[PDB]
Amino acid sequence: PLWFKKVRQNIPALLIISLIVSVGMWLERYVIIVISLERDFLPSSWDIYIPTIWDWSLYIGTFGLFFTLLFLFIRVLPMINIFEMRLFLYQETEKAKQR
Amino acid sequence: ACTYQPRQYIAPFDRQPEGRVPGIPQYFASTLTLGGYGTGVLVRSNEGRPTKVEGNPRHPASLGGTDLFAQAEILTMYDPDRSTTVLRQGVPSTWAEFTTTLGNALTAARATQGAGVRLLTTTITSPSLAAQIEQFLQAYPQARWYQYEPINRDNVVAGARLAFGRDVTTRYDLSAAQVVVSLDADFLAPGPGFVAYARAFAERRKVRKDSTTMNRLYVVEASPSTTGTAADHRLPLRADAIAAFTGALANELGVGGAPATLSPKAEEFLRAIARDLEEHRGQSVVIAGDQQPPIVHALAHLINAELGNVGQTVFYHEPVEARPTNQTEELVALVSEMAAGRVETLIMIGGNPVYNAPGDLRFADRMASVPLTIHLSQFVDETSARATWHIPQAHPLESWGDARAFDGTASIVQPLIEPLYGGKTANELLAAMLGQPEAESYDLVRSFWLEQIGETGWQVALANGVIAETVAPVIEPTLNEGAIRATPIPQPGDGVEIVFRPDPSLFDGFYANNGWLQELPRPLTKLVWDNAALMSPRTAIKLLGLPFNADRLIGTEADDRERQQYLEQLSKVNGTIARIEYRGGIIEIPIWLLPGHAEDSITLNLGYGRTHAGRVGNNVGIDVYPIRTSDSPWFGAGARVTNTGRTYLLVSTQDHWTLEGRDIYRVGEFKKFKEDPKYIAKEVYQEEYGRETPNYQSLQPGDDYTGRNAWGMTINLNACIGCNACVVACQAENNIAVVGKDQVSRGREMHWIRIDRYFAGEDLDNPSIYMMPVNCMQCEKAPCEVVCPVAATVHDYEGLNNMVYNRCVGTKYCSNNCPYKVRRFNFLQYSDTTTETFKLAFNPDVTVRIRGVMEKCTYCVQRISGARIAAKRAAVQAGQSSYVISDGAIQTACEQACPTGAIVFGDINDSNSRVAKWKAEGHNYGLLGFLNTVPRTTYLARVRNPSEELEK
Amino acid sequence: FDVAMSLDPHWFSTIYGAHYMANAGLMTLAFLALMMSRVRDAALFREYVSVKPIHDIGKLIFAFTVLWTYMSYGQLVIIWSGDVAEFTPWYVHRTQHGWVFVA
Ligand code: SF4
Ligand code: SF4
Ligand code: SF4
Ligand code: F3S
Repeated sequence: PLWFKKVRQNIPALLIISLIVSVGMWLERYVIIVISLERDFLPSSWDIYIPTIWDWSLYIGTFGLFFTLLFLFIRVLPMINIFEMRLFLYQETEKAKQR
Repeated sequence: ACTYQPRQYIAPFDRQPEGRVPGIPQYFASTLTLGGYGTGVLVRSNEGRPTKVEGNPRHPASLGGTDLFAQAEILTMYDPDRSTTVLRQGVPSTWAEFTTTLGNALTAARATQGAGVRLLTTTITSPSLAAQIEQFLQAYPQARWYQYEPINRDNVVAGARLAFGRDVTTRYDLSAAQVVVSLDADFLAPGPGFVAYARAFAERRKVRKDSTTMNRLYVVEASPSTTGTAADHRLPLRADAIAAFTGALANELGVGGAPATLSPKAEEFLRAIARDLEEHRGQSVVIAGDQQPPIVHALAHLINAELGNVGQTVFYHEPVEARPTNQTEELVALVSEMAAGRVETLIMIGGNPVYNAPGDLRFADRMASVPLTIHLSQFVDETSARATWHIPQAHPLESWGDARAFDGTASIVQPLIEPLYGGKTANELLAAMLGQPEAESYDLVRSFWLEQIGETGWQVALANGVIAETVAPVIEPTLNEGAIRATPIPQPGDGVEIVFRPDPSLFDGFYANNGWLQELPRPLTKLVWDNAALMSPRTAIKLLGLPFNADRLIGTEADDRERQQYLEQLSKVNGTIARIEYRGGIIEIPIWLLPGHAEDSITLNLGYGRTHAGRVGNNVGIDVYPIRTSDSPWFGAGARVTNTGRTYLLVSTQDHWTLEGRDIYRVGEFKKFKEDPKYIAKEVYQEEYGRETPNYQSLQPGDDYTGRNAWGMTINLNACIGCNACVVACQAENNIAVVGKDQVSRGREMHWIRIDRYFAGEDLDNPSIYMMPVNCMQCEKAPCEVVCPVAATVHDYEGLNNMVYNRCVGTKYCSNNCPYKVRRFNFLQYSDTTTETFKLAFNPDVTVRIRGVMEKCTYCVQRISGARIAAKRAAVQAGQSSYVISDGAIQTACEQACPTGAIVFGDINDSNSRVAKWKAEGHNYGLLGFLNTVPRTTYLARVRNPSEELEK
Repeated sequence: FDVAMSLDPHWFSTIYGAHYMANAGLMTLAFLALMMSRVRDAALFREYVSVKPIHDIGKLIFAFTVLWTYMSYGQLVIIWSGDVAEFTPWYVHRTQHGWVFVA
């Protein structure tokens, strides 16, 4: 759906697609690693991988540390580069001057 | 916090031992008994402590080889749950109090003639104990011996009495047997003369370029076993129809028997057996299993005599079991005397009667009738808890004694340490009942063995492992045709049968506390820490009402992969609990699928469900002894399966029973192997590449290994039987930890060597079983070394793969790149630290791994380093600077344990070594050669010798 | 895949083809730079083309050169370190009988 323009200009559709893409990327890393490692050359060395609760707890924990650092960044430092934005404004003014 | 390391004190002796050099291990010759029969073992004492057990090359029945129980006796001695004190009634007591009570009780018996006094031992073969028991019987005429053990040979002596009219001992010399037929005889399993039979059979199966003959094995069994694996033809007949099968076999050869209505497959099998027999007269042998009824033994003796095998492959000796008797009948007589209240004192010497006796005898209830019960158990067993005056028994590795092997040899049980917790032996008790208390076990066996072989004979006997004077004489009994001909010969029927078989790793349940044996994956089943009802897939489908066709497993080569996928889907029914009703008993044991099993037959493994065992195995498995009956102790009549749902978690070390059309296991025929030993390798490569040679090309140079030693190993598939002796030897030698059942369920078992069965062929309900040992292949271009970032896994000058524990950070990448998956990781803290006895069992030449490191097979590097150092020291002390290692100087633990000799280790570069000659054969190949790993551990393809009448 | 890789049906590479696109991109960029130097005075470039497009195309040539080297080294190290025999004959022939000097 990203091929079209109306979908590309819709905000809720972009949020849903981004969430689905992130889930698919985690699934792709899982398919590459776990599935390939489960069944190797010797059939006798075959087993199944079932994740526990602690590696999940580490995952949510890493999300929290990531968001803690982001919230501290947006609270202390400016989240948009200021001098680059005013330079962009000056460049657009010069472009409008040259038509 | 500081100083890098603590103080580390050192405590030497106060008086040095005379013949010990500190830091040099020594070897002593002792004997280990399985079912009363001895086995000579060479046991290693590091600093006065037993640590390793190996074979005694000078002893028959152990020609440099051991069984799994002889290897695990090390940890059995170091169990922290062994009895430490005398218990009068669970109360800690003393030995002098028990002696005074025994003398006072025997004084009352002296008023009678010992009518109330009763004994209860196991299969006794020790001449000293037998002589002291006979002397005690002469002192007390009305006393009775009564020996019994759950795994006995009552059918063998009954068949010998029926045929010859006397007690005889039957020995088989398989080295001159071109055709061997087994009638439910698991002679390739741990039993009487197992190591000698397996060695002779293997040396007859080891084929080479110059080889010209090869023996053939016929087996007829209900549940598949190790013997059925090495069989060229296997017939899954029911357990009851084997007596009628033997009668039909005797009838076809022209000898007195009885025809039986059998299946067309069994008819064609009788045809081929009879045709290969009669053409190999004096070069054949028919073996009857101890489980089979006495008539089967007698018919086998008759068949062997008529064929002329007697004196060539079947030999008869005088009995070597002291008193040969029907043990179950004597147990019934003893429980009858107990129920009548006639017995007043019951002395038991091991055997655990409360747990081992059949359920219909009610031993525990009748045990209350006798007031005084006394037991020596080496543990606080179930019987000792319900008895008075429990006496701790000394372990065979800490006691003086003797024993007799099959064919009779009378070896000496030499101790290696004073008894840790005290504890007396059997002859010490027998001397106590003979009015001779505080008698030393040394002086007792030394007094009996003197005045018979002499002092110089006792010194020579202790030096070696055998006594040269004692051997069962060769006798020639006469055969009674009329008695063996006039026999009912029972027929099968009554429906679903139950087959009681000893557990491959636990035997009668004595070793249920041993962690090494409880964790050892069982052969053909790969289960650990549990017990299951083994049945064929068709039997489970028909009886438990499972939604599978069971006919889709039948097919040709065109749909083999689809059948293997269906077998994978069918294996999902493992764990369903079944309420087996046999004779008034419900067992409710989970089921397991064993393809080779005969239909309408369920195999239940003994030795589980103990309640007074140690911390290991205290509540594992479901007890099958209650449903076991005295009338038939090995076979069953009719049963009700009653599926209950309510699944139970069964744990397996493989979880995949089929090789998915790959070049893992190679099989050929002997007729084609004779013309060209390289024909198996020329195949596959044609179907994979179109040419007869795979022109593998590599981009890595590797190393040279020309003028230096190159350590290599060869595994002969024609000799491997899956006895799992190499696994217990590797565990005992390399300090391998023992993880729980929970850690095995998550696939975290720690084992440097593993045996894989692959259940392949058509039908998949009558499949050929392929056992293959796998350890570290020691790849010259090892892919596990080019991935570890801390260089903890590198390569050696001699081509060995060095795995250094103190450098591993634990990235677990060294395992993902290993094509064979032979590397085990300490995900948690697995090695024991608190138990002192387990710390005493560790081998001091191998580091004990901590949490977070990797392990794998190291070719027993401690033995390679010792031989290299000894070779360098001998070279410099003579002034040669040669440094040359002999061929047989190094022997890995898995090489010494193997009773068949399937594992051969040695120098690759030395052309005259046994490995260099074996690797030069046409059928020598290495696993997963498409990956340019260049393994140093190779395999010799399996060659079969099938009959033309069955194949065509 | 069809024209060039099918010459040896025993060998295949997934990165191959993308290596061909980066190779064709570097060739057409150098070809464009040559033809731009040829027609630099066509009375159309002189009035509408400055040094900025020439600098950008030079930067693109530099980026595609290191891109091609990155793809080729990636394929080489993947096949080299993982010494699988189904992918080694390719780099064997290219390192044999003097072909190494070309590399
Ligand atoms: S290789 Fe191991 S499993 Fe096979 S026969 Fe020898 S000791 Fe037994
Ligand atoms: S078998 Fe595995 S651990 Fe052993 S050398 Fe080869 S890759 Fe390494
Ligand atoms: S060679 Fe040694 S370490 Fe390797 S499997 Fe055999 S006993 Fe274990
Ligand atoms: S990757 Fe190396 S760090 Fe250890 S886990 Fe393997 S030897």
